[PDB]
Amino acid sequence: AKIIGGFAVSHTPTIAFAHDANKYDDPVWAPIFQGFEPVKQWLAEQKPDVTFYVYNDHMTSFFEHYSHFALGVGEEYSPADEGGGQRDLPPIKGDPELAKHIAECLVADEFDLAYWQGMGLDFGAFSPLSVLLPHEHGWPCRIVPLQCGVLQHPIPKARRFWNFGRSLRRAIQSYPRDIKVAIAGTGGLSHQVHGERAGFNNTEWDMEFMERLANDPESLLGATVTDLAKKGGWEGAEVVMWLLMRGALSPEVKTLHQSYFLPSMTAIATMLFEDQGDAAPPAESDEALRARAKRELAGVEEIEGTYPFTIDRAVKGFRINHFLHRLIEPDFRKRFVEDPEGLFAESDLTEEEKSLIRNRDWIGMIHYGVIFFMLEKMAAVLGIGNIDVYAAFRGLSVPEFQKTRNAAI
Amino acid sequence: AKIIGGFAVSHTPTIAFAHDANKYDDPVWAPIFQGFEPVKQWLAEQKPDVTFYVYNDHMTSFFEHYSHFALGVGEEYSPADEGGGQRDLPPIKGDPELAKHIAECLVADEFDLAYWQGMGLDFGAFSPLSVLLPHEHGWPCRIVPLQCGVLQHPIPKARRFWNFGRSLRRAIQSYPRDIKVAIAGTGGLSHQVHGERAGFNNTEWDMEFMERLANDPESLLGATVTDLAKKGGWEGAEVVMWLLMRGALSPEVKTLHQSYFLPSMTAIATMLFEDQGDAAPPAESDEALRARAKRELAGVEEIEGTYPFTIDRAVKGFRINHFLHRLIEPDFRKRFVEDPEGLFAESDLTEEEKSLIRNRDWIGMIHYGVIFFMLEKMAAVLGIGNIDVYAAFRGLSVPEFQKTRNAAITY
Ligand SMILES: O=C(O)c1cc(O)c(O)c(O)c1
Ligand SMILES: O=C(O)c1cc(O)c(O)c(O)c1
Ligand SMILES: [Fe+2]
Ligand SMILES: [Fe+2]
Repeated sequence: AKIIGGFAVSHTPTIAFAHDANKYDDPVWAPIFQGFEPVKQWLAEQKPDVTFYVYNDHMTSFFEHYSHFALGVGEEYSPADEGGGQRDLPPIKGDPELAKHIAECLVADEFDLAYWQGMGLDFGAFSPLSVLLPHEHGWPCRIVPLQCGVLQHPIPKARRFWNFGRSLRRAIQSYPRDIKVAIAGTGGLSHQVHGERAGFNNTEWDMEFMERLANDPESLLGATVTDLAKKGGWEGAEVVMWLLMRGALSPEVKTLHQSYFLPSMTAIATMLFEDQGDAAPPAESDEALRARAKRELAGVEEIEGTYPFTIDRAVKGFRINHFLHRLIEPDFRKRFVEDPEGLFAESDLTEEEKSLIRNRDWIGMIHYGVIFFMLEKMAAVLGIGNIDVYAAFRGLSVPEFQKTRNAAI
Repeated sequence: AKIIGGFAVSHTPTIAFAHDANKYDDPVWAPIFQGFEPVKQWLAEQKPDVTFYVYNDHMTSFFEHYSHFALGVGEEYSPADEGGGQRDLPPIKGDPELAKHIAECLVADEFDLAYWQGMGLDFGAFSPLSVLLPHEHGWPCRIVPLQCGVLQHPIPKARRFWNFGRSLRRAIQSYPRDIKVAIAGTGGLSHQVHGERAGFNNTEWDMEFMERLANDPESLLGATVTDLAKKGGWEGAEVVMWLLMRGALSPEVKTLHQSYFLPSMTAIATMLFEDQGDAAPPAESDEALRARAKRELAGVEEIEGTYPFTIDRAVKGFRINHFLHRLIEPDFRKRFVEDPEGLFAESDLTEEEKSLIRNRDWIGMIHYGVIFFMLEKMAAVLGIGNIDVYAAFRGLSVPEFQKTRNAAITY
């Protein structure tokens, strides 16, 4: 519930490559890693419990279904295979409870979201995190990733990215736990990596952008995609993600550190911001925002025999739901019927999860967090009509359930 | 550019079952199919060019990544395998041009979207569509699907679905083409298909909801998920999709038809709404809306050597982007290096597309509609540094291009 501050850093994959190759005293790379140092120190000293991490996926985990604001709600994240195998880094833990609270708040404020679990984080995340945080066996903090669809136009306007951050601030502050949260905005600065214009940079615009983001961020909010692409290059226009992070910080921040280097394609820049707290009370109190974020499902627990599929339940039921979802694949479902045990022994299912499936325990799976539409698939594959499932839910014989209907179908 | 009207219809998979199992003379189902006939007849007579189709996917094509408003921008859609194999139905054609226009207007109005291509439509689409439209060889109209994330809470508020509809109305009207567009809201009405409460229905609420939706829809906009699940069953609360559709129509509509049947788990309902056009001119003219939708990329064409990855480009490059995306799979990329010609023959790639990859024609791929991030994967798989790709883009040798860099470095 306390925002300690925020940081901005480029996420170009070269940072990771330079790290993995130990170019720490290379004449080109030495002052660059030195640029990351104050951010690295601040993080080790401040010890945030969670980093809210704003990034974009580079057509790896997001392609055929490509969303604007994709909130990671899952228990943990591994490095994505980008075509060269997964980087050797430990998984980083997520925060389902914080992510759900944020989703509730952001939807109440009429932002439209996507929710995701299980997919890998590409270089947009693990390039800068691997240089910012020590990771021998695990990571020093949890993450809540926000993957932003900045690559397929139209994308949200600059002012929308900013307004998301403003609502995000209130969301994090109203979270009823005494934790410390840092916000990260990544990508940028100037660059262009496609077409005959590949290699464009604008150091002059970069410095201006940094200054304005720090000290007058509102003056950036009228910039169009054309403006940002003209000034910073096509891919450099991803800096709207910095705006989102900056919007989540206090209107006035202190700049603890800032650096800038351009050795090759991308302006590798870093900024560190110390949150100053609120200069005045927010328009709506923490207690009031909490009540408002809960109003949609207020009193839902008074509906008996009902198990609303909320984010917490989706996380709880994720392994078993993911498993049953695979029944839409011809080979998997053939195996489910002929050799279920061989399929179980290969899975990551708990013994209890296997047991629920083997027993065809319909109501138990619902209690546990399986969504009905996965059971529907399971029933179909096993030759079991939906009527059987409903009868089990109700504790009735098939005919006695059928009696509650107007016609037996 | 002309909204002729809209229909509301249940999407329960049981409609497809009865249809496929040929049940038009069965005593239970015959009257039900007769309930669909006024909507079927109106579609056949009115001949919309496109139906804007509002539905939800039932954890089939949308699961690990689950979005609120998922707009289908692609060229065609096939039935999804839902665990029983693909229903035997032909592909239905999309409308990428109208989809792109709609996206531009909606983002300008600050709705946050998802774009998708190539994935199957589950029963949410093909159940009612198969009874409403003839399809033995092909479909009579195009579709623009909008898959709504109604299953994983928090979901957008009722008023948000309605405001989406209001903005969608203007988006379709301002589309500079002389076409007829029908709007479909699907799902509902009362039902609950999970838990000890499974089997719940509420016919009185169903009728009142429909009457209010037809004649006073703004009286519904303060309904919470709890209100809607209490009155209509947990899954019955998806009727916010009906609201979105209703939001897209004239403030006054003529309700040509209403039917209602409850044989089993789901209140099977139909409504046909004739659009009454606009009583007064819109708050913002069509001309002004077109310009505002275009103002984010206004003047981007002045930027040389640049190829904005817009929806039209994402559609054009879809097959080749999708192919090169698969390089993230260990088995596919080993095959790419070891037997590319074999991989090509099994693919759906046109010869133009295969040739581009075969020649490692980097700039030609960018011109074609391949996004750089797919070429980055291809380069890496073949052991080529990004530096060679960039030099190829600039029409320079590696050494020549390196000179433009402050430091000539390796990666
Ligand atoms: O090859 C590079 O320097 C490079 C590759 C990327 O994918 C990227 O996003 C970037 O900013 C730079
Ligand atoms: O077995 C059923 O009647 C059934 C199954 C579904 O997946 C569904 O959405 C529905 O409204 C009814
Ligand atoms: Fe990026
Ligand atoms: Fe549905």
